[PDB]
Amino acid sequence: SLTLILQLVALFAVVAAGPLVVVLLSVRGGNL
Amino acid sequence: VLGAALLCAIHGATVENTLFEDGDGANTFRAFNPTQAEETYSMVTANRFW
Amino acid sequence: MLTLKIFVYTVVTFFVGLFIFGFLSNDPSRNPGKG
Amino acid sequence: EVNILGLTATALFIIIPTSFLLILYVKTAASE
Amino acid sequence: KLPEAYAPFSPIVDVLPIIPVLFILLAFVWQASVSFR
Amino acid sequence: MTSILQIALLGLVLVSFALVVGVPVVFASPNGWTENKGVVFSGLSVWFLLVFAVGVFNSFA
Amino acid sequence: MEALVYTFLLIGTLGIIFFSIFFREPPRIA
Amino acid sequence: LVDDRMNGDGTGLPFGVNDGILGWVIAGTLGTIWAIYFVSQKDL
Amino acid sequence: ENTSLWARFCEWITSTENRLYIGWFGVIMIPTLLTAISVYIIAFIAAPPVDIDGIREPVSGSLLYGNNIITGAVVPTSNAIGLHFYPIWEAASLDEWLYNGGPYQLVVCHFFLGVCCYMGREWELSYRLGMRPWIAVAYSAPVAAATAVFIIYPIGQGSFSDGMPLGISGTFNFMIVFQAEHNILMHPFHMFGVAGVFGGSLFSAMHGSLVTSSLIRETTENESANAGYKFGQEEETYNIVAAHGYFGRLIFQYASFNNSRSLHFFLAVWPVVCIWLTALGISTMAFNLNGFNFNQSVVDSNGRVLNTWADIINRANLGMEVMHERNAHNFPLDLA
Amino acid sequence: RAAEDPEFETFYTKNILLNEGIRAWMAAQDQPHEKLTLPEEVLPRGNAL
Amino acid sequence: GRDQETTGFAWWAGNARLINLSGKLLGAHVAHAGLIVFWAGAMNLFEVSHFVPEKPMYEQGLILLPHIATLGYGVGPGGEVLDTFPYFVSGVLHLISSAVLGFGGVYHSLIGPETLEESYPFFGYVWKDKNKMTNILGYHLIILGCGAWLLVLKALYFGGVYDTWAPGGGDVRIISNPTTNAAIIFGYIVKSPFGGDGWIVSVDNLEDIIGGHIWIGTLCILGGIWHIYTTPWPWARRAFVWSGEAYLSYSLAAVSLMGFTACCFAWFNNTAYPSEFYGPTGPEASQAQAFTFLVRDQRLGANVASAQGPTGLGKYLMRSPTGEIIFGGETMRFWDFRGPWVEPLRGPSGLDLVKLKNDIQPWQERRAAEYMTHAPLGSLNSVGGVATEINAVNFVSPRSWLATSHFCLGFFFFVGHLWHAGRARAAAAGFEKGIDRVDEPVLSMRPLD
Amino acid sequence: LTYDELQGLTYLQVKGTGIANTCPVVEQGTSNVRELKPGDYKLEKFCMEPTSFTVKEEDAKGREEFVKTKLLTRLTYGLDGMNGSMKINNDGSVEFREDEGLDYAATTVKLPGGEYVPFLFTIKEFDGKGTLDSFSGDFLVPSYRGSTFLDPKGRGGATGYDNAIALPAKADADEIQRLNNKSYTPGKGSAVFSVAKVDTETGEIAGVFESIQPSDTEMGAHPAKDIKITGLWYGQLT
Ligand code: CLA
Ligand code: CLA
Ligand code: CLA
Ligand code: CLA
Ligand SMILES: CCCCCCCCCCCCCCCCCC(=O)OC[C@H](CO)OC(=O)CCCCCCCCCCCCCCCCC
Ligand SMILES: CC1=C(/C=C/C(C)=C/C=C/C(C)=C/C=C/C=C(C)/C=C/C=C(C)/C=C/C2=C(C)CCCC2(C)C)C(C)(C)CCC1
Ligand SMILES: CC1=C(/C=C/C(C)=C/C=C/C(C)=C/C=C/C=C(C)/C=C/C=C(C)/C=C/C2=C(C)CCCC2(C)C)C(C)(C)CCC1
Ligand SMILES: CC1=C(/C=C/C(C)=C\C=CC(/C)=C/C=C/C=C(C)/C=C/C=C(C)/C=C/C2=C(C)CCCC2(C)C)C(C)(C)CCC1
Ligand code: OEX
Ligand SMILES: [Cl-]
Ligand SMILES: [Cl-]
Ligand SMILES: [Fe+2]
Ligand code: NA
Repeated sequence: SLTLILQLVALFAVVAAGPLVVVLLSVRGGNL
Repeated sequence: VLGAALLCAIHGATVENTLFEDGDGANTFRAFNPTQAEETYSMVTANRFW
Repeated sequence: MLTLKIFVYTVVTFFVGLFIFGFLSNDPSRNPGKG
Repeated sequence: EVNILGLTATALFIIIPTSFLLILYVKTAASE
Repeated sequence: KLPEAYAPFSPIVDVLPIIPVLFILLAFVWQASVSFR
Repeated sequence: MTSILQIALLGLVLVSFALVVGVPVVFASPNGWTENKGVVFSGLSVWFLLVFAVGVFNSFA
Repeated sequence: MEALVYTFLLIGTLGIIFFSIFFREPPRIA
Repeated sequence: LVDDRMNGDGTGLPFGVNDGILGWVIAGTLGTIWAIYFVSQKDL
Repeated sequence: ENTSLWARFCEWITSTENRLYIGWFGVIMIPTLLTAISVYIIAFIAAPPVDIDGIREPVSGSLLYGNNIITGAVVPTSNAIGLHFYPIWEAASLDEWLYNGGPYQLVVCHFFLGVCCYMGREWELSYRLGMRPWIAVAYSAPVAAATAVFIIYPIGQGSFSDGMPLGISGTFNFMIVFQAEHNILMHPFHMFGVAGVFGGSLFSAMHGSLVTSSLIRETTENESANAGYKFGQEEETYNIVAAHGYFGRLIFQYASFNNSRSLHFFLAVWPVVCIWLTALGISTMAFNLNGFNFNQSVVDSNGRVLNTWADIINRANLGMEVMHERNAHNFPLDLA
Repeated sequence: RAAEDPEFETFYTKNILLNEGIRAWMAAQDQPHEKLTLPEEVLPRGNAL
Repeated sequence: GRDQETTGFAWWAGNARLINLSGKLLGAHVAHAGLIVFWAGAMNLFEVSHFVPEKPMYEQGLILLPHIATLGYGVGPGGEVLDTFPYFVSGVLHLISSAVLGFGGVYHSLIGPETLEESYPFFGYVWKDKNKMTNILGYHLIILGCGAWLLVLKALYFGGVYDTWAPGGGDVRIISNPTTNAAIIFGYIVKSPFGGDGWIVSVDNLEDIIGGHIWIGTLCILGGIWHIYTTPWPWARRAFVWSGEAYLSYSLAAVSLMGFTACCFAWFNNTAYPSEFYGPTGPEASQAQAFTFLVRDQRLGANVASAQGPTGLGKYLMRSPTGEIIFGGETMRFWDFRGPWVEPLRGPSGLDLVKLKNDIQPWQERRAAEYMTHAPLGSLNSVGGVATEINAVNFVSPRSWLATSHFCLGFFFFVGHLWHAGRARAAAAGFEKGIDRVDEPVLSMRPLD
Repeated sequence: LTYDELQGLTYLQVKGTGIANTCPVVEQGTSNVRELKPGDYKLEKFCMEPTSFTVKEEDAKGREEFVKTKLLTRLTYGLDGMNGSMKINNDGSVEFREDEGLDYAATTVKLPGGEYVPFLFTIKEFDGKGTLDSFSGDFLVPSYRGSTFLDPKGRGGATGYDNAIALPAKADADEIQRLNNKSYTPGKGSAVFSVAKVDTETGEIAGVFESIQPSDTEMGAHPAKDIKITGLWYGQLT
């Protein structure tokens, strides 16, 4: 179902958001 | 089994609560040194407490 | 049987008062540590 | 009435090891 | 159900409760990234 | 009027996603907050504008 | 007897633990 | 009834007291302990 | 400080020269626990039969009424009472108070207060000896379990008759009925508690073996090997260097427990947190959160029930269910 | 004592009664070799459950 | 942040590193408040999106939609939901406020001032400044008094709060003349916690509920002003330990008591927690079983007053420990249960035999969904009632859920209070790290024997 | 308290106070008793509470005495909510006949010496013949336990084991009193009543009673003792 597809893409967007912030701060300088 | 679990909990808590100073930091775990020949906890204090 | 309740109430009030006022009576200063 | 077999067994199981341990303790404390 | 102007956003809503569980794990990721100094 | 509300809410969702990704990144970057002040302020302003827009469009849709 | 033996054994155990608490050998070496 | 009963179980009695004597002995005991502590505080 | 009544009382109570430390938690621990000890012993010896289920069907539980140590028990309070606080002064007579189960309420309330003040007294002695205070935190787990089985479970079920009987066969009865109605074996918190006691015995055996094995010679085949030196020297015996090497070589030599403080912290924390978990599992099943229910979870393509080990457990549980309180139920669905 | 006395009950007697129910209600589905096709009326029950 | 080599705290104690950092401590607090409001908004939106209108608001695993519904937002006369727009508005407002709070917490945690005293003396605070800590406590007390008076305003003037005890099965009823009697309110607070009374779980009416809220709001505001304009007395100084850890332990003990207390409200109260929104309590569905079986077996024809059970006590009716006529089953423990469908059936002496025979209401008869399922059983992985039930119905009671969870977290917070109280006392004494090893207290004491 | 002020009390006021176990009294009535108007009556709310519980035990030397006892069950002994008929004649003859209500109460009382005496305090199916000063009769006494009651060993009447399950070698002609019989045959008791403090305006009578009835035979194992129940009764005539 398309509802399940959007649930999965929203889940991946919110799960990957935090580690994206951590890796962006790791590769874009520091202060963490 | 119940007495063994009791002994494990009591021994761990007693040793962790008689740990001596052995350092200046707030974490006592790094205050331990395997090279030194002194006991890491106060058996006299533990005996009097219990 | 009412006097049993009176006696028990007196005993409990006595021990609770000892508890409360003993912990009021400078309990954090009853230590061997310097501070 | 009275289970005299159970009475004898309990009395012997109390008396014999307690007396044995007490005799050992007395002879140990007599000669330091 | 959500109102008719918010019905397509209900699948987005269905994931939102787990974000606080993800936050403490994000803290653990940050500790791993600073190598638990 | 419902379509305008849905587009505004989708824009608010993407702006909030960009803010969640970027605000800790901008803040904790070395010498990055004082140079990304304009873009962060603009993002917060559009976020508040989209929140108020969805709020006022709720009464019409 | 039935209950008398149980009572005697229980109070004997209680007397043993009382003697162990109060009339124990004083602790030496730590 | 076949016997005399306190009949105080329930009814939301304050601190469980159903007669004034219980409240008075509670207050008197607490006041006596407080008086001893007050005249005998600060160690000396 | 020396010529004052409350002063002399305070430095006698807080004195560390007593054989047993009393303290301000002890001034509440000693009377409540002495009361509970006296009433428990007297009730266990000579308690008349008490109607636990509120159905005019008393059970004996006391030695002078014809049972042994294993099957003797201070029986819980009457079901007719509920958790309605029935002390002696709320009874018209001692015989009536005994017939309705007042000794159980007295002993349980005093025991709860006594164990709480025992924990506080453990903290107080740790404070007065210059120690660290978390022995009381470790002791908080058996106190939690006792509270869960004597206070919290009767609160959840609505009657002190649901409390664990103060005995052995009564404890087994409480266990079996609790199984029948909450499926404790299939409760993850209970699995954590079982793993905790099993691992506590495991770690106790491991620690005892590693410390009793890692020695240098100071005790010979006689009482002691003092021929090197007698009592009065600080030259320490023991080892934790070869013991850690043995433990490492035992499996793969990377699960490093070379820190004695970390090892003892693990020994303290594992059974304590697991007993916390199982006590809270009991407290959750008090409000009927129950265990896992996998009855008829496995069905085939046509929908027939395929039997399961969980289904066999269900059959045993319902066999327990139909036996519990044979005469205490008037209605089909067991809710109270 | 409980055989000659309809009043004498202990928690041990309760446990014995519980064990009887465990056996009776568990054997039929526990041991398929025994082929225990026991009807429901001969299985023991309390009241209403 | 900082490392262990300077702060002395390991990563698993990292929040201790910001004990003495006022700005970072404030940022952690504001970010955590954003977390709380984010859970409120997200879980509210989840419960609204997963809401089926024909079912009651407890077969769906909803716990906080009943919290809004108790206030009277979108609730019909009998207990129907009417509309979910107030719930949606509450969820969205919480989500936006959580976004604002999370931004503030992240800002103060990352690039905010490290320490507040050097630039913001109004917000700077040392843990030993008793006057400053009482000032902050007074600000929070005034805020909480305003929060309680907000519920009072909603009950009094904004036409809200749902009454279960209203005739016909409850209604959203605007509350007039709340009972501000000091004797009643403090007799509620000083009475026994057992089955006959219940200490705090005894409120049977919104009039007493709102009178107590008036009292608590006025007292909180007055105590806030008092703490703003005072300094702790010397006896309080000698009794308390003045540190940030000791204050945390005091808060932990108080909030653990609150957690246990809320668990007890959830399990027993059916006034502040309406049965139409939270399902039956423990005592009901058990009282309802006896009531419905009584009315069914007298509808067949058998009399219920003269019918005795296998034990000779009464299959349907018996007498309580006090001479009140109660239900005759095993539900004699729950004879103190007060419900909206029981009280018009109940009289001065007992259960009013004549009312049971003639004055039964059809809505009280239809309130058998209380009994049928929904008795607060339910197992951990859902499924039905008792542990021996089969996989038929998907239900666990919300009262069971937020009583079990709240007892668990209340006990954990009592344990945390013990930990922090002990460590605060050891910190103030000077031996939080261990024994000095050259002068231990034990060697200065006489041996016991 | 009379019936007027009992109805004026809420449930919460009576709850936990013991008032709900007390029968109403008559305060504005007259003690003439004979003034009551003759006719056929249908009384309702027939109350019946006891004031003493005395048990007849027979010594093994040959004389008859009752003894006061101590109650083990709390306030569950009253009878409330019963109804029936009274055909009162002009001379004073009555036809008291209880029909239905809470006409029973399981009561356990303790004899001196520590022996538990359970009994079922009933007035069910009682007919009354005599004058207003004193009228007596007989009433049905049920067993105490139903036939579905199981003993501690699971044996019973309608349902049960009817066999010593604990041991497979004891079912001979000595446990017949315990296994084979399992009798639940009802007994009968005799109660004597008296009418005092009659009311004219609303027909409220409140006299005293003395009831004799057998105790519990448990399961038929041992013979029953005789319980003497004295107390007050109350009724409203319409
Ligand atoms: C309620 C959870 C919570 C909160 C609010 C905090 C908050 C804080 N912690 Mg902490 N921590 C936590 C849990 C939490 N922690 C847990 C569970 C652990 C154990 C693993 C730790 C272990 C720990 C250590 C060891 C340290 C801290 C430190 C800190 C402080 C500063 C962090 C820093 O300077 O580095 C920067 C961190 C980052 C750059 C990564 C975080 C990214 C952002 C802030 C959050 C994620 C993005 C988010 C969604 C943005 C929202 C968008 C917005 C627009 C809405 C800070 C106030 C430090 C401290 O004590 O200060 C001296 C420190 O060293 N914590
Ligand atoms: C007078 C100054 C003041 C005021 C008004 C507040 C107010 C507040 N603080 Mg704060 N605080 C202050 C000073 C102040 N603080 C200082 C000097 C410090 C030291 C730096 C702190 C440190 C601090 C921390 C660490 C935290 C707070 C938090 C909070 C909030 C807790 C209430 C809540 O969220 O629950 C719900 C709110 C209610 C139930 C109230 C209902 C709304 C009513 C109607 C509004 C009241 C209006 C009223 C007329 C105005 C009050 C008058 C004022 C003079 C007191 C609250 C709004 C917490 C927080 O972050 O929350 C976000 C928190 O963690 N404060
Ligand atoms: C006050 C706390 C609380 C309570 C009472 C509830 C209650 C409920 N929730 Mg909810 N929830 C909560 C918090 C709570 N929740 C939080 C904090 C979140 C954010 C993650 C959610 C997110 C959430 C979702 C997404 C859903 C629910 C749902 C539900 C309903 C059904 C729950 C269920 O299916 O089984 C309950 C689940 C469990 C009992 C899992 C047990 C987890 C335990 C606590 C783990 C700990 C064990 C042990 C200590 C592990 C140690 C390891 C550790 C060291 C890492 C129910 C009424 C469902 C629903 O019906 O929708 C409306 C639903 O889908 N909840
Ligand atoms: C609002 C309450 C509160 C607050 C503000 C604090 C604050 C603090 N605590 Mg503390 N604590 C609390 C409650 C609280 N605690 C409770 C309730 C307990 C009992 C469980 C503890 C037990 C505790 C210990 C043992 C220690 C602290 C420590 C600390 C300090 C450092 C925390 C840290 O960075 O660790 C990092 C945080 C983590 C690593 C995450 C914790 C993960 C937990 C253990 C697993 C459970 C999480 C899971 C999602 C929940 C499952 C369900 C649950 C119901 C079981 C800090 C100042 C440390 C200290 O003493 O420093 C002085 C420390 O040693 N606390
Ligand atoms: C039935 C209704 C039930 C509800 C009512 C419950 C009322 C409870 C009120 C208690 C509030 C007292 C707070 C003091 C806390 C400890 C202060 C202290 O550490 O105090 C120590 C402090 C150190 O300086 O001293 C001081 O500041 C002195 C301040 C203390 C105030 C003393 C109390 C008044 C004394 C009255 C004596 C009672 C006498 C006996 C009466 C006999 C009747 C026959
Ligand atoms: C400091 C720190 C930390 C913490 C952090 C945090 C805590 C953060 C946060 C934050 C937050 C607290 C956030 C929140 C948020 C929110 C948001 C961002 C929102 C929003 C919005 C939107 C967009 C929506 C929309 C909608 C609507 C309106 C309705 C319908 C549906 C939807 C959903 C669509 C950590 C631990 C990491 C580590 C250490 C450091
Ligand atoms: C709202 C409401 C209400 C009201 C309520 C109230 C009014 C409450 C309150 C209350 C109160 C009024 C409280 C108080 C309190 C206090 C406390 C709780 C305390 C404390 C503390 C402690 C515990 C101490 C300790 C100590 C001691 C003992 C001495 C020394 C020092 C120390 C610290 C150590 C009601 C129900 C009506 C209705 C519904 C709702
Ligand atoms: C409302 C909304 C929103 C918001 C959101 C938020 C509020 C945020 C976030 C976020 C987050 C919060 C994220 C996260 C994630 C996380 C994760 C993904 C984690 C992890 C972890 C792990 C995986 C671990 C690992 C490990 C370590 C490292 C340590 C030890 C070992 C182990 C393995 C455990 C948005 C904007 C979207 C829009 C739409 C709606
Ligand atoms: O009481 Mn002992 O236990 Ca709680 O369930 Mn219903 O009720 Mn009886 O049953 Mn199964
Ligand atoms: Cl049972
Ligand atoms: Cl039942
Ligand atoms: Fe060791
Ligand atoms: Na049964």
